[PDB]
Amino acid sequence: AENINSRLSMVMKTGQYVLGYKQTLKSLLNGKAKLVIIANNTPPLRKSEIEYYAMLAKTGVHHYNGNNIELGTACGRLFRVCTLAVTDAGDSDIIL
Amino acid sequence: GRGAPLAIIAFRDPYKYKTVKTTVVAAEGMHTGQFIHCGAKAQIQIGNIVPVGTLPEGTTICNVENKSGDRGVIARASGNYATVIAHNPDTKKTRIRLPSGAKKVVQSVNRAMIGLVAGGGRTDKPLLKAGRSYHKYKAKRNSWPRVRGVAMNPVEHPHGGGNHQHIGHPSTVRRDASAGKKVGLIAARRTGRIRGGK
Amino acid sequence: DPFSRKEWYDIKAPNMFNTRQVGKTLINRTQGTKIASEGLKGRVFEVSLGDLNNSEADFRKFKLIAEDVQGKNVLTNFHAMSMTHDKLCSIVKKWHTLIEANTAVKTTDGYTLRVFVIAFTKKSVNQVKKTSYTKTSKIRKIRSEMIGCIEKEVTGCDLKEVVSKLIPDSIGKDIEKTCSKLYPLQEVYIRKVKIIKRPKVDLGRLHDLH
Amino acid sequence: AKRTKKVGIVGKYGTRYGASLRKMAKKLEVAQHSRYTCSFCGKEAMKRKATGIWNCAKCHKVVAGGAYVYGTVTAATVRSTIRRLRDL
Amino acid sequence: TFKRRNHGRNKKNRGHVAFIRCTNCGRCCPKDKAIKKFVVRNIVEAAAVRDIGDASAYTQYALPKLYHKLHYCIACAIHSKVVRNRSREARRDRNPPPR
Amino acid sequence: LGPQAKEGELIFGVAHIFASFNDTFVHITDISGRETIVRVTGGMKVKADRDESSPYAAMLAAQDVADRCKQLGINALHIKLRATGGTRTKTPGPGAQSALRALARAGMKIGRIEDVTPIPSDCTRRKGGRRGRRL
Amino acid sequence: MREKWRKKRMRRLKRKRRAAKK
RNA sequence: ACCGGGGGCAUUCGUAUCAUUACGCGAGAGGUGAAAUUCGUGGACCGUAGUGAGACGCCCAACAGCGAAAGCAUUUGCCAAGAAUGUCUUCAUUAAUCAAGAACGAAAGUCAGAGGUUCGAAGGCGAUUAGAUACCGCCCUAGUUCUGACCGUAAACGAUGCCAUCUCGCGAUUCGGAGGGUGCCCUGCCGAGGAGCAUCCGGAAACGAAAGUCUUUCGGUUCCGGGGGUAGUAUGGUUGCAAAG
RNA sequence: GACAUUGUGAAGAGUCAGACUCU
RNA sequence: UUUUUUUUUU
Repeated sequence: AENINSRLSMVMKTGQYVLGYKQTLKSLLNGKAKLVIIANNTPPLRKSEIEYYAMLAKTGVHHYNGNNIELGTACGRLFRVCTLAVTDAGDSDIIL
Repeated sequence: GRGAPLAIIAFRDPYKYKTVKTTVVAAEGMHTGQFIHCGAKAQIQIGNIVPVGTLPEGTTICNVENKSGDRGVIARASGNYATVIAHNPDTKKTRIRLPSGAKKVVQSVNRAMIGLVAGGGRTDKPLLKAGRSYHKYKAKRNSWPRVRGVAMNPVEHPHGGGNHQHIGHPSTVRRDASAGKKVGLIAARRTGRIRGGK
Repeated sequence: DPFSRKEWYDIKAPNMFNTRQVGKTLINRTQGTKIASEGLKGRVFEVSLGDLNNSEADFRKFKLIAEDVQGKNVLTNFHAMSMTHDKLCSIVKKWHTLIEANTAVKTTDGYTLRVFVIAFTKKSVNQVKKTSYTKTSKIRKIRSEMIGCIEKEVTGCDLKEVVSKLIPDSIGKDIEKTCSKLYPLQEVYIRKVKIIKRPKVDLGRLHDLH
Repeated sequence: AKRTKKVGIVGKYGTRYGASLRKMAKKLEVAQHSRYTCSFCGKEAMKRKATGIWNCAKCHKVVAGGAYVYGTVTAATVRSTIRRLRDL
Repeated sequence: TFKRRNHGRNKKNRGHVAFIRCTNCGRCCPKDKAIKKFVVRNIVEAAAVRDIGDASAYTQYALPKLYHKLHYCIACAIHSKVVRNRSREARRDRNPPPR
Repeated sequence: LGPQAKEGELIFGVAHIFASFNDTFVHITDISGRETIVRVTGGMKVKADRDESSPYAAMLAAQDVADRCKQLGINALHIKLRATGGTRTKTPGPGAQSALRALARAGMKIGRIEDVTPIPSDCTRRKGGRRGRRL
Repeated sequence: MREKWRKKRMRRLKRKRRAAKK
């Protein structure tokens, strides 16, 4: 729980990522998404869509313990993030 | 004319190809796009309509059915709710506590909605202006403004008349008084400010 | 004489106890719609384990509830258990920590029993320290151990076996021997046992009981 | 500059209706004219439409809430009780 | 003039101590300040133990005991003579008196 | 009138002895406690209210109770001592010992003695003021 | 309960003085 | 396997008090120095078994612990925080005390909404008395309880400001550590607490291991006093709904 | 309150000599 | 259980 915050911070500082539903979908389609993180207030339809995409692409989905406001705060941004895709763990152990 | 919002809910007819719309007073927290489950096997969620027999003691409910099938008659005003006090499986009955503080026994199959009626806290803001009362009652019925009986003449009211504005007789009248006489504190068990709990 | 209307009945305890003779009760004879047997059904009698099993556990008290009447015989069944006030007051001592617990355990025949356990920290043999206190975290651990042990003992049995285990207070001794790993315990007892939920009266089962 | 020292929103009432009544009306007037964080989209876009009806400007969700507050304390406790019973 | 070094209490490392109601007067007194007495007695007075034993329905019965913890305020303790005033030097003695 | 004793059997009743500082009750019941054989109080024996709790009044009440118990065939008594309890005093009044000794002397066999004073885990506020009874 | 009563007396006097000044 | 009644929110349990239901009883019960008011054959009080409400967490419970102080004690879950100890970890003077300024702050009290068991100001009765607007007894209203706001005062006391440093012996106690023996014992063990009795010096004395190391005055710093009253009064200012600060 | 609408069974109590009365 | 007072100076 508290570990994913530190791992996400390390990814934001060193790794590569895309914040947002559209880029997450594109990254899943083109297969450069190592992990997908979803806020807990994500719309149910969007959640099911992203999980279906992740099942197709054989990628892991992590249901963050917080809504998009807190997910954005964890990402270190001043806006809301409801979905994000980590494409390169960088110097973190988020993928595992 | 109603202080509590209404919920328009759409159900599917089980016997023909049609949609049936239901208008019920909304429980607080209900939102558009929500799913309401009504029946004996529905779970304990806000907005579900379930028999009172299935609920645990202390549950708060609204739209309670006084008699099985009357379609919800109790605890319908904004912010109000009844509570499930007890069960008796042998007689298949449930004791509930009404908003007024009374306790009533109902059949365990009487349906109710889980939650309390939305719009609570309405009668906390003063109606600072008389125009607000005017608009409030223009949407309900003709019951305003209210003229005091002592301000009338003795022809139109038991309290009217006199060289001083006074009732002249005790204002507590018996229950079986006639139609034109039954004004004031009807069948009052007591009067005056309530010092203690009642 | 107002006592002329009273008929005397004989109280009979179930077969967990050696002495099945408890004592004699009384009630007005049947008159009109008031039936003596119906009136007797439901009475509660408080007896001592000294008067039931003649064992040294005189301080253990048992409540027996009458569920049936046959002729002039009132068949009773276990209703509640409690320790004696004198025993509890004697047990409570200063400079020691008192550990209390209670748990709701379900038997295999539908009886939910709340069991109240009491224990005290023991002095070591070669102890110079006047007090025998311990850390509150250890108190919590010991309390959890007692609850778990009571659950293990009760769950899986039925009312007859749990009453049989209460009669000698085997459970108390097993606690005093098992939970003492964290801190040696003394004067561990099942202070009380009460019935939260009970099944419907089964006259058939009461007969095997009597 | 701060235009009113203490009356705030109820400055529309001038010197009418009594200080205590205006003070009581102030809390609920502020509450009913405030904007609240929506629990569905997470943006501060919930506004009162009518007494008990709260609409979100962004996700267009309509919620049945309090007369002057988006959510009431009693409703919160009832929700907590239902969730607790569900968990245990 | 300060009469006692402890100011009549047993409060150290503490701000507030809950009170108890005296046994006789019912007055509220802090628990550290109240005179406490643990009394263990026979349930039956000494002069009737033989009578109860000879009337016993059992061959050998152990007569129970009464345990009472009594709390007294200073006034109702001095009046009842549970505690007495002492000389200036004897005031500092803290050992319980012989029983 | 009474039960059928088996040639030396001890017929047991229960004697609830409520010994407050204003009165004393000697109340005989069955083992269940739901039926009362006989009850006598100190006020029934003494005219003056000041002596309702007197040891002599307790003794007289116990003697009458013993006579009635013998008439009805009860010959043994399980004692149940009691004080006011609750928020009030927990010590038995002055009539308890007199009543118990009087029963024993009368001849009723004495079974188990127990104290059943109502004692709280914690209480409602006591009667007196915060300053107590100043008299 | 000798100076506290003087405080009460002066508080009553100050109440009367306030009322008169109004 | 840290320590703790430290804080918050939910939750569990316990007898007791009161009310009430069923059954038995039979005339008193209650209360006092003695009584009376009061309750009671419409069957009280007393027993046994239930039911409901609200309050409160006995015993364990201590010259014990925690917290800035006020204060803090039924079980369990969750939440954030913290002391001491350990440290061959890190930064490198970032510190002490603090006008103005700000948070918290017992009880009573005020406002609003719920609850209203117990106790209970005011009030009303019964006593006592020369009187008794009291002590005693009976019935009680606000209040006492919960939630959200106000007030900012207590013998809020250790009647002793905070930081650093030096000066005595003894054996106990709470927490952590080190070393041994079998949770307990030992180590004239090491720190940190909270104390007690051998106490130099001090003090008008009572007394104080600080209230000592001050005419041999001088480590730093904040607040306060200047014979008793008038008087924490008048007036002005400011805060508060008021009471009042 | 009485009578009629008002029917079909049980248990208790009381009257009678299988009926009646009540609850 | 009840039990209030004792002019001024010396």
